[PDB]
Amino acid sequence: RWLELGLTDEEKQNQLEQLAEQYDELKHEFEKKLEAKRRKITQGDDLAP
Amino acid sequence: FFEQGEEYMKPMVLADIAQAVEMHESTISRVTTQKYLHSPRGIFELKYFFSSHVNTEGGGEA
Repeated sequence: RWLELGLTDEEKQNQLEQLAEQYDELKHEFEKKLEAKRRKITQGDDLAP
Repeated sequence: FFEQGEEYMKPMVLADIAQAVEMHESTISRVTTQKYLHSPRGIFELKYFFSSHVNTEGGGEA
């Protein structure tokens, strides 16, 4: 959103900051979920001695 | 070692194990002879864990 250059200059900046924070949080959650899923898929199975 | 593998083993000596818990070298030397341990990694003798070290970067031992 052009980093909210000249939309409103009063609340558009805070709105863009909150939106970027939410996007970063969603990206972090997605990365963590993918990492956990990949770790659980190839975690390994116990076999006979 | 049990987590990561043979690639991640730290060196250990009889003298280090004796110093751990009120023990002597001679005594542990006899216990660990022909003794086996089963872990999900594999089946191994206790004598297998003990090995020599080489000088590494940063003063460490490999």
